[PDB]
Amino acid sequence: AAKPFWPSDDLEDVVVKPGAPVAGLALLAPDDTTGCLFTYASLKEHDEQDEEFAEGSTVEDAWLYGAKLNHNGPFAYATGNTTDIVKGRVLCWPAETFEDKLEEVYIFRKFDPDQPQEGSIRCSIAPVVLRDGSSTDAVWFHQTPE
Repeated sequence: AAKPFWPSDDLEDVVVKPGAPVAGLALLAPDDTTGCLFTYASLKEHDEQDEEFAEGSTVEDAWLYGAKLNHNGPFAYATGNTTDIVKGRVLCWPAETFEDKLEEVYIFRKFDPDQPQEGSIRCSIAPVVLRDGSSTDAVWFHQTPE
């Protein structure tokens, strides 16, 4: 100890206290009451079929227009082509629960990328189209060939 590492600032300004604001993704607005995840192809194995992850959701079919698969790796990416369609499932949770689910799957997908060559794995919000033709905003994961 001694003189080294003794703070020249006020001790009160330097001692860390419980309850600081923690980092997070926080993808929802303060308005949003629901959050949804769009899953597809082999990603459904975890997102839909893992009982402890998918628990508490509502789930229905949905289509993502303008996206297509990478040739390797499990992810799609956005092309903007009207007839490129990724069919999948949208899982929805109350907003507070969704924030935890989204972080959990974000960590799960990005811990050990199978094909780091096909780009970086990210997620964003896109409208997905439900059976009745209505749309709902959902988070989806993608790996853009760049």
